[PDB]
Amino acid sequence: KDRRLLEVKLGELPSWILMRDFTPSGIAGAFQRGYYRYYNKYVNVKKGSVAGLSMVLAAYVVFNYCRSYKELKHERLRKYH
Amino acid sequence: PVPPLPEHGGKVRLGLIPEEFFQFLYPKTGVTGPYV
Amino acid sequence: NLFASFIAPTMMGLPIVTLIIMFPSLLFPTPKRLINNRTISIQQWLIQLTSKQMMAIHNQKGQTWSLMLMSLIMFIGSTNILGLLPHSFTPTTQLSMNLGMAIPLWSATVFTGFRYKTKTSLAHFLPQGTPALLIPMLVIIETISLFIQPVALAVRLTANITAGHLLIHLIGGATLALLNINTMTAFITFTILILLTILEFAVALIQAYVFTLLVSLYLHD
Amino acid sequence: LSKARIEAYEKELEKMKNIIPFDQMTIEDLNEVFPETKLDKKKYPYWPHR
Amino acid sequence: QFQFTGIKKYFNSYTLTGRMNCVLATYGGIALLVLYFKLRSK
Amino acid sequence: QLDTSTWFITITSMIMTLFILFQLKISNYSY
Amino acid sequence: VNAAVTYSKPRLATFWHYAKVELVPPTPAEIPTAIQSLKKIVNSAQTGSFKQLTVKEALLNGLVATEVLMWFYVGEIIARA
Amino acid sequence: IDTAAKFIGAGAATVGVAGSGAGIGTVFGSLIIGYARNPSLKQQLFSYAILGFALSEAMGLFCLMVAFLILF
Amino acid sequence: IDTAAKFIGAGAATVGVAGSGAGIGTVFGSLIIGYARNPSLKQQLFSYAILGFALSEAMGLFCLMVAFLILF
Repeated sequence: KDRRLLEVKLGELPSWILMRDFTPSGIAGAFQRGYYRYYNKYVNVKKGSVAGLSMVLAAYVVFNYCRSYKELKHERLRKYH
Repeated sequence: PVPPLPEHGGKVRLGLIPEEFFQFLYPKTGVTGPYV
Repeated sequence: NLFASFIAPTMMGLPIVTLIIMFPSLLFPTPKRLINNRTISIQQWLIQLTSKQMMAIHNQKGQTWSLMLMSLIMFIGSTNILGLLPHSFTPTTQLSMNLGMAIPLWSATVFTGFRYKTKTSLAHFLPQGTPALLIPMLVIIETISLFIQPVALAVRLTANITAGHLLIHLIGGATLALLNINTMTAFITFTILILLTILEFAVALIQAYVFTLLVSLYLHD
Repeated sequence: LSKARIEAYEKELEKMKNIIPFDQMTIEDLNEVFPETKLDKKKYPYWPHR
Repeated sequence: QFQFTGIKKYFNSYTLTGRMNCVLATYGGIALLVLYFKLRSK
Repeated sequence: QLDTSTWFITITSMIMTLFILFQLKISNYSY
Repeated sequence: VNAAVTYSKPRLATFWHYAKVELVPPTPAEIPTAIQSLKKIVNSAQTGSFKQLTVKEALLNGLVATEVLMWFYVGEIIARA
Repeated sequence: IDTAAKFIGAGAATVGVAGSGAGIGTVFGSLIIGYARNPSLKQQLFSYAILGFALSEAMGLFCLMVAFLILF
Repeated sequence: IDTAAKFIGAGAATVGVAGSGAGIGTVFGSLIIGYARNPSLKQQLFSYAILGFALSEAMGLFCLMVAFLILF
């Protein structure tokens, strides 16, 4: 049904696909929800910690590593097999 | 008239991994499961 | 090899230089309440502290430029610091945007000076006071000195960051090679020592870049 | 006249006594309660009279 | 939409002089044309 | 390496971000 | 030394009881229990299967399966020397 | 043919660091004498010294970039 | 060979930029000691310093421009 995807039944996945309407909310709506879900939970408190930014920085680092794989494995490989 | 903010957010182990992942695998993996 | 990160405008099926350059803005939440959390109070305190130290010279017209200068300094400073990450791509490395930054503001200042104070703006070429009888010689000196400002203002930024990254990469390669032959932690010590200077060398460049433009604007205002 | 002025002052004091604890306050409501900054110094990012 | 009115005063008031990006555009176009000619020469 | 004559996109994106995003967020400040 | 007292002694007392209970070769008496669990798997495999269950349970099963996958990788390193 | 010329050109170009060394030596040397004038304001003079050293380093660092350019 | 000559000439041309570092170091070194003597005239001192730094950069960039022109 309209419940969260982590709560929908396994056999109800095609049913929830029909319920996926308005979940993107023109794509941008889902991003609008997702930004505030994290921001209002780990940042917008009376007193936060360094954990607010470290997740984003680590995600940025891993995303950057994903791009350059082509060149690295191209020749930087040490051994064979 | 914005309501007051909560005093705390969430608890994170090692400063990078939240506690919810540890709680999720606790019944099956155990206390020391996910580190392995 | 070495010149791989620089000549790599965010390699992908579709270029994503826009995404890379617009990312830093997602770190400055806008205030929405009288009393806010800790992460934005420090930001606004820093902005207040920096504002009162630089824009406290211009009389009335230069106070209008305050927002532009603060935005510029924050943008360049945020772009430079984010580049220290292991596999980042600093947009300030490219000469294109450095050339697209200097010319507009310099032109704005130079033909703002002529519009309102043409008599005095024309006089600044000749140095104040009597310079003996060498007038024609120095008249051609300061006018050619005028045109070099944007070129240097862009080239120093384009050069220093690349030099720093080259040094870091070469020292890393050196400390990797010497693992096989003998044992020397002096190289990693050099790396960790140099990293402090490279970390604190960006903000000085931001400050110098902004301050030179502040001085240039104040001359014709 | 004095009694009218006294009643007005009593009303104003009652208004002043009832006040939000400033944690839920926004910037506009503080302008409502007390006079504060304005937008007379146009084309400014601070509007402080410098 | 609802963002033009936010900084409309700035745009029509003080950035009139700074709005002269024509020099940069002409320089970039000339440089690109020269580079294209050199590449076509081969 | 830095001169490959593909300078249009970077200039356009820098102008957009600098002259829209940062000024609008920085305007909503008090002192 | 003192850090060894505060960790390795808890490694041999706290971590020892944490792990040795859950990390030890099993008694042969549980083999019929595992076979009965295999029968549990088969019953759903023939019919029912997902039976419109929660996604979270499937995620738990997959995560434990991946943990099991890792040991085979460890064995290759052991044999490589 | 060209390898030797490029290598010797790089080796000759790398001698531009002397000016920066002399400049940074001069600035820090002036700072200690200036501080000794009055122990107050030490942070201000220190800020001036740091600015001067950074400026000299920027003015002298782009010499090695030409060497790396000729090398590759 | 002619290209090799251009490369070696460009490499040897850049060595003249070392003068900028020494001049920059000297001008800034004077500002700190002078300010320390008379902490009243900050504005004129800084204006003169900026003028000196602007004028002193011309020669080194001129030599670098000559090297760039001769190489290409």
